Amino acid sequence: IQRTPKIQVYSRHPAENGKSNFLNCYVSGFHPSDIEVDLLKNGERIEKVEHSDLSFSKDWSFYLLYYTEFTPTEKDEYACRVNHVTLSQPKIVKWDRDM
Amino acid sequence: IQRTPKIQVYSRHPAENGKSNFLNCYVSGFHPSDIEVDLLKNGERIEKVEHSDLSFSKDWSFYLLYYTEFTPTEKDEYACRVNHVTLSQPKIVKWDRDM
Amino acid sequence: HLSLLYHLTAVSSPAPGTPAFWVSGWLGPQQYLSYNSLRGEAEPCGAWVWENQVSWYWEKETTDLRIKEKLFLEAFKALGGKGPYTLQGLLGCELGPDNTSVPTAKFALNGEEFMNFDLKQGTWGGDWPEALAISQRWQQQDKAANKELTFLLFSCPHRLREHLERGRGNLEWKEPPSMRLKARPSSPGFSVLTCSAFSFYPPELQLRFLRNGLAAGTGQGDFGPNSDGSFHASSSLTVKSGDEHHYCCIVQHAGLAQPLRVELES
Amino acid sequence: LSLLYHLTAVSSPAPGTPAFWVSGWLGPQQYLSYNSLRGEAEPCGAWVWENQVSWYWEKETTDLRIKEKLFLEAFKALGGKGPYTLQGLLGCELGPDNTSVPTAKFALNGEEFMNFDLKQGTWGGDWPEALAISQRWQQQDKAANKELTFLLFSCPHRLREHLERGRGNLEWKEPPSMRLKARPSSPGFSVLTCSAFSFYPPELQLRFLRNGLAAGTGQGDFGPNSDGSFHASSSLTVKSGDEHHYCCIVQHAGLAQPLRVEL
Amino acid sequence: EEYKVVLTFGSPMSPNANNKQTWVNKPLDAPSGHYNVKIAKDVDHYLTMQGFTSIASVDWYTIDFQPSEAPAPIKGLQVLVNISKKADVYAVKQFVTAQTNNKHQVTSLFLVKVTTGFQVNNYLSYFYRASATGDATTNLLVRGDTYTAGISFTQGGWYLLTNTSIVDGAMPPGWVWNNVELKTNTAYHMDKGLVHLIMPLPESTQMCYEMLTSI
Amino acid sequence: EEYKVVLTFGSPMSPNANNKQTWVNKPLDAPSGHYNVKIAKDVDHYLTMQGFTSIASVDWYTIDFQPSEAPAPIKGLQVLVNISKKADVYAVKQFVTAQTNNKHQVTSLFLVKVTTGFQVNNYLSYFYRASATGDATTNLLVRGDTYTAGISFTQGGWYLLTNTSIVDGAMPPGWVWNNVELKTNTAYHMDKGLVHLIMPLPESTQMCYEMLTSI
Repeated sequence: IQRTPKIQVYSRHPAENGKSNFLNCYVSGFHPSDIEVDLLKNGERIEKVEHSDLSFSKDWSFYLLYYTEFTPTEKDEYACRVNHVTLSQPKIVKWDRDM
Repeated sequence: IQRTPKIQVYSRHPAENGKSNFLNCYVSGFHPSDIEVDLLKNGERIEKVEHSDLSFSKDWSFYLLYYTEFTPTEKDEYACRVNHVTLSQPKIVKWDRDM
Repeated sequence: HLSLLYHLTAVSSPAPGTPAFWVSGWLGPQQYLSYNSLRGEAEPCGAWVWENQVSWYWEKETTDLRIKEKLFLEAFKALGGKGPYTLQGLLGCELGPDNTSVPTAKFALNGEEFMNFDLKQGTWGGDWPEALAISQRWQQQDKAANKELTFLLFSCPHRLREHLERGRGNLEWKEPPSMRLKARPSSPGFSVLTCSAFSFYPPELQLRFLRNGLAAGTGQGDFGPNSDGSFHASSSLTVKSGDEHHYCCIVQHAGLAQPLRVELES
Repeated sequence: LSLLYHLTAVSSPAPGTPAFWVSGWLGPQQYLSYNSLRGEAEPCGAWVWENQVSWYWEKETTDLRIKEKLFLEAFKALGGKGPYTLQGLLGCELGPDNTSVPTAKFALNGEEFMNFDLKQGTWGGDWPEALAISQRWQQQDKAANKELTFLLFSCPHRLREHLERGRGNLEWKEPPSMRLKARPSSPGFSVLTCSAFSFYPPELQLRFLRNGLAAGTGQGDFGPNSDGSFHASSSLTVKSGDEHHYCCIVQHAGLAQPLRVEL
Repeated sequence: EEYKVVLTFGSPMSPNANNKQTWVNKPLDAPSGHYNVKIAKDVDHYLTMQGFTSIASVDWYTIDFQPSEAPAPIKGLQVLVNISKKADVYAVKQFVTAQTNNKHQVTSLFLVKVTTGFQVNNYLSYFYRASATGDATTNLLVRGDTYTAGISFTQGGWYLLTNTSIVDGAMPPGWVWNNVELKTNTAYHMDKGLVHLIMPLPESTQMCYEMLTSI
Repeated sequence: EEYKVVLTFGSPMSPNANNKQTWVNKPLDAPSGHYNVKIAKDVDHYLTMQGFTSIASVDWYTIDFQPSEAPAPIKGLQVLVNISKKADVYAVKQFVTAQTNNKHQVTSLFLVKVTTGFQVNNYLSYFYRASATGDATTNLLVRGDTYTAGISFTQGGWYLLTNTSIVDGAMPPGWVWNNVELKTNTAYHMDKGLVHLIMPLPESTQMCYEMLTSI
């Protein structure tokens, strides 16, 4: 089968401006395993991004955690760009600090 | 076809107690022609009951006017018993002074 | 508008002492003729008993209806199968707008319209099987075709024209209704108002409820005749309990030029 | 608790992508990791600290080398055209009286198509590929007995051993840092977002309360953290201006009494 | 006199369309000045056409599926509009479905061939079934509102006409001649005589029926 | 390979009843711990069973309705639940009806014979159609809410399984392997494969279908 990916962008700790935190872009429930993930700072591919072990859940769909260390400002915009076989064009998700 | 009869019971001039009037039982829209109509005074066939000629309307169903002279009292009930081939049990209709 | 019509009915197994065949002749909405197999004589009705119609006229009608009595009872024989049967016939003509006769010749077996008279070829038409049987049997009678042709294309129009001279006053009778707008409590919270028109002619009467002078809807109306040719009508309406007042029944009959307003009576 | 091996082979991997990789899980905690490139089973996260013997990790690596072989063998028996994604879920859960219950499922292109039947000592399945792969694996020397031991002895012993060596790793309790926030996304209807930020174990419940009354539970989202911890967030859409009269209730294991969060 | 008939369906007849509900004639009366189609034996035994559908082809087989030739019209049965004939009945069939007790649903199928093109305005309705909650049993009903429309029959064409009646009470032994209207707020069961009246089947669909050429 | 099949329908299978709507499996997944019935060629070419209906007997004929002998199970097609097989496919048939220029409705019928008794719990729904006002075209839809229930299959019994999918855009040339669930709030046209999924047909009903034994 082929499954579209589910993207969530959040912070490891509450997004206190001016302190150091971790941005996680968690992609889950996709199939097959090949996926393109870029964290983005104002539209810029963040090169210092580490990913977790490509795993799968009980429903045989794969999941991945991309993360980066960061310090939030009151003016910056973080997003997560994903491309998968199921996506025509790469989807983008902005990080609402509420999450 | 076999048409069930429509029974209406009313008085000739405005229902007034103690004043001679006419009780009419108008049976209409039935088929076949044989129909059995009895006017009833507190449950009794009035032997002095006169009717019209069996005629039919435009849809070929028959109509009939049974009438009798009477005088309304305070305590009294008049009604109309009709039996036709289409009725399992004879239908009964009471005369309310409204009509 | 004006139409001379005859309503013929024959029954294959008539009741005891009941005529097996009977006719009613109608001018507009008024019966003028009556016939049956028992009396065998065409007699006037209502206010046509004072018409200056000559006896010859009424003799001619009685003989025509004797011929029709024959054809009709003959039909049941030619039908076959088991009864009972009720053969009906609507034969007449209507004065069209431009002094033209429109014939009418329809026949109904057991309440189902199954036969007509085709003036072209002078034949009874129909495709129901009984239509074929009765039609062939009637086609084999003594010029029964020509008698029906004449009753539709000559006799009915001529009789219609005369009846308009001698009895025109009978059709323009005008008797206005005597009203009563009673109130009955239908159920806790509601009340049925009954407006009753009692003796009137012509039959056309329109009832309308009014709500504090605003337009309300005329409710369930039932309507019927009287022994003397007058009519009775009554309409009901379900209105809120306690709002029985603020309601006026407006009746519009030919008898009253200005529409009449009726109110609840204590 | 349960020890599970998440095995994945792809018939056409990307360049520099291992065509075989495994992730080992103790409950919801990643401890083992393998792939075809490095070819060695290395501990993960905080399992590098447990007092595991030195050969333990080599013995694991030898087991996973046998599995790497088998999974790569299957694509051969497949026939047909590529690509393929063969998956395997191998493990054992310690039942109540040291009664290990094994698990051995396999999914081809994401469709569960195969199992290992202990009653018959062989890989079972009725999908055509299930038959092909199962026959091929059945003819690969002692692969049947290798898997039999991997499920009936190797896995349960590793579990009991890891449990004794991992008690602390398993009794980790990090209570969440909550942050109830408000978002006016919908016109005339502001959505309230409740967020638990870094916690472990992953069992956490988020309720919403309306003026001290039970208002429900929002749309729930759930995920991991870069430290192996977890994150949770709930969203509830309420009428604009009623947000003030709303509270979020979190029931986590690391909180001895359920916590209450305000705006 | 019993033949298995393979009917090949034609295009929908107005107002029916491949993407609309099937309209069927609801009552036993007609707009002032028009008439119902009646499939009749005599004035006493006739059934009002409710369901109309055009048949593009008819292939005749014996009760064993061995080829036959098109029989002659059933003598005594005819499609009568008013007092005029319009079609010959070639094959009939009745489907008796026992709804609970003291109620039977009789669906009648008439394979007729039109002999005189004609038009009729009938009061048409459709089958509907409201959504419900849970395993609650929603009924298949006929709408009360009727839509007056014209139905046109082209000469020489084959047609499948249907009449369904809910026979309340005791049941006759032979052909059921009860001309009942399509009752609103009444629940109807499906039978083979009704499968083509949910939505018009696509053109060239085939159906075989076990029909008789006599009553 | 093409054969005209006369299916003689059996009694409704639970939860279906003669006086209820026909229930069908709506989604492509199942209640926790159970599975869908799948008619499959391989892991990439399979269709999920939606409509279940029992066939009490099968009569086989050639394309001229000349009797033939019951063909052998179609090689490569089988009915599976999770990893185990449960039935043999003896004949297949697809109905491609162009709802619009791009929207196509593909209905597939599978005549299977159960080889191993079984049960499944599936999320069931039904077809419904709301009444309208006037000539308004009311659509045929699938209910959204599902009612979980158990469907039981008896060994050696014949069963007629159905899958309908709406294929958007361009259409492939052969057998459509598109496994689409019964989208809710999506209108469906009737075709011959669906007449038995409105209400359970009465026992002993017959339908002839032109099927194949190969893909």
